[PDB]
Amino acid sequence: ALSDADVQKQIKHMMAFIEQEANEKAEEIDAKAEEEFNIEKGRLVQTQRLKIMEYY
Amino acid sequence: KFVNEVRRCEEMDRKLRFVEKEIRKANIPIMDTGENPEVPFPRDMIDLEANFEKIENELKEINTNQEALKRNFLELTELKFILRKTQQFFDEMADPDL
Amino acid sequence: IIAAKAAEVRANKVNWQSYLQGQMISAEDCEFIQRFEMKRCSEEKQEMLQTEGSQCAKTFINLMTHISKEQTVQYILTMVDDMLQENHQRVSIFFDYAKRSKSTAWPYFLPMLNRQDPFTVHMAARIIAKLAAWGKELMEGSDLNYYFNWIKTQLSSQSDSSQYVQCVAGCLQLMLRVNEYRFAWVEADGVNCIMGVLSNKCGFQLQYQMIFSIWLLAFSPQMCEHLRRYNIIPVLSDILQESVKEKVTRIILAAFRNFLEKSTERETRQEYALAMIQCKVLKQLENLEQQKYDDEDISEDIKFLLEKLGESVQDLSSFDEYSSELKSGRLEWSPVHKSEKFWRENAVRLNEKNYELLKILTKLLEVSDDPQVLAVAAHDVGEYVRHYPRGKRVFEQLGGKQLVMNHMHHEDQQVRYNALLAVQKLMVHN
Amino acid sequence: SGSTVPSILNRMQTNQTPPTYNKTNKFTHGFQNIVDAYGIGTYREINPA
Ligand SMILES: CCCCCCCCCCCCCCCCCC(=O)OC[C@H](COP(=O)([O-])OCC[N+](C)(C)C)OC(=O)CCCCCCCCCCCCCCCCC
Ligand SMILES: CCCCCCCCCCCCCCCCCCCC(=O)O[C@H](COC(=O)CCCCCCCCCCCCCC)COP(=O)(O)OCCN
Repeated sequence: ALSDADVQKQIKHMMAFIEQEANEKAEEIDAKAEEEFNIEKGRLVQTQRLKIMEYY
Repeated sequence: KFVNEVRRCEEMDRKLRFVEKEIRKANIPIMDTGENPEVPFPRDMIDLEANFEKIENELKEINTNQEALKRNFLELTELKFILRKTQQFFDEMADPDL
Repeated sequence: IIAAKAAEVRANKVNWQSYLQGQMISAEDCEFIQRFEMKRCSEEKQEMLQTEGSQCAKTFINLMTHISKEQTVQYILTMVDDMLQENHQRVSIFFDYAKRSKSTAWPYFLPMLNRQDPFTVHMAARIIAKLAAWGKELMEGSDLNYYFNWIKTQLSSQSDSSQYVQCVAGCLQLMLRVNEYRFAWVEADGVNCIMGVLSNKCGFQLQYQMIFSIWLLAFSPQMCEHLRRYNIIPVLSDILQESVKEKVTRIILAAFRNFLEKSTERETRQEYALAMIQCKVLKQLENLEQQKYDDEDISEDIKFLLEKLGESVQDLSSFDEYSSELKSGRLEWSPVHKSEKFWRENAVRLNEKNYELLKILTKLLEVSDDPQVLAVAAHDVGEYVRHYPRGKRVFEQLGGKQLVMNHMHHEDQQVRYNALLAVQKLMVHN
Repeated sequence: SGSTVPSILNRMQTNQTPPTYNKTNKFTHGFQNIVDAYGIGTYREINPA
């Protein structure tokens, strides 16, 4: 049926799909941010570890 | 938005026109099956472009090489005839070797 | 189907007083469950969780284990998932409950994964994965191995099966987001399982989840170096060419960027670049760049991949590569064999070592019986002749003309085409 | 295409002028072109074909 109910259901499916796309983009960017944070933290902690090890 | 795609499609059509024109120039005929396959929605355009680029570049290189080699063959056959007739002329009495 | 199952479970509320009447559940657990169900507001739920952090998890575990009915298990799993989604930090309550119990929260649900309800099993797996990701407990040991094996079994199960696989893939991505779980999965046979899942040609969602998992695993340089045995790049490029989903394309491009940037050694980077070039990812990347997208991430990834591929192509086109390939008999249509700039600007070098390169080429053209090797040698000879006319006399003296003419009528059409091209190039000019 | 989401069609009451479509046949194509030469008939008016 091509009634208003069917049109609303199709529009709702489209809304759900766009929400899924946004959610997946957010998940990907969040993982990228977490890895970037981890690598930057490791770099800085290694740089300070150099000085600490040298002194001790 | 899709003007890039349409431009590339037009270029492909030009390639096909050129190959078809060479086909007509040659005696070879053009088949007719009747099938009407649909354009491949996925990026089969890359494969089609590679195929047509080969079928055009190979034909152009073939034509250029054929022209150049025909010219060379004709020049060399003229040289051969000249040599043969000069040998014929130098045949009154060739007592000296050189 | 996961969302529909969750909605149905939430809508279908089953009274927890039956367990209390039957003595299959603790009275305190039933009271806590009833209070939590009555308190749906955020403030009330947070206060109840703070008051009975251990009580909530204890009651949930007791009810789920004792009650064989799937309705109560589904309701409890849906409530836990809703709490986690509303506040992912709520996992601290479960962690504190496990600490009070003096046992890892994994065992309390590890047998639960074998429960009859696939929806219940998936919900429990998602809860465990979220708890591991958000907490300070790096799951390991026999329990972690069994959980990974259960995830692998779910993956091998592959649509309701497709939706279950997607849920398992989400849990796998959540787990792999951590550094230690990455090495755990790498040590396990998960890479081969994911490659097989991709080869199975699953649905769009499954493909996206697998690509995301590969991209996450590629973050750690050790995993990237180790995974080279599976040779993912070919299947990944095939999937990228076949499919058109923007999410899939972005995930694949990001995976390529991670592989080309996080490689431990320049040797591994060159190997990956050569694999991509042989798979012909350069043309696909160029087409994608010609195409226009919205997110700057896709454009940046495409630009970086193109730059790396071009640099690797130039490195391969370095004349030393051609010399080494000729020495080792590596005539396999490498990028140098067709690099226009390489032949144009290095044809003179072919005369080096008293025409040693030309002698090697002639010997290969004479002795080699491999059609690919013969075709490569013929194409190289033709390129040398075309790029340096002065070498025509050298080739004629070496006799390469006779060998090329003989190979022109060779059995293999692949060799014959290259031989014809080389002969035409040689005979182009007197 | 393999896309999970289905494409959706929708009607909508309009003001723009609809075109003239005559469901031409092989036998009626000549006569329909003949009568169309002097101007395509308006939307849903007596067709002289
Ligand atoms: C042995 C001889 C026996 C006698 C045979 C000949 C009898 C003499 C009278 C014949 C007149 C032919 C013209 C009418 C046929 C065309 C009408 C039709 O159906 O087509 C629609 C035509 C042509 O078809 P069309 O290409 O428009 O088809 C439609 C295609 N789409 C939808 C894609 C656009 O359409 C029109 O333009 C309509 C106006 C037609 C008006 C006719 C003008 C006169 C034409 C003179 C023809 C040449 C003179 C004769 C020369 C003979 C020597 C070779
Ligand atoms: C010599 C003295 C008499 C002169 C006066 C009478 C002249 C009558 C002229 C009409 C007769 C010819 C009709 C065309 C014949 C060819 C058929 C073409 C294809 C066809 O079947 O056409 C259909 C239309 O109906 C038709 O084809 C119509 C067929 C039935 C028409 C009945 C009316 C005939 C005239 C009155 C009765 C006879 C009086 C004289 C005794 C639809 O096309 P399709 O489905 O095949 O298309 C296929 C792709 N779309």
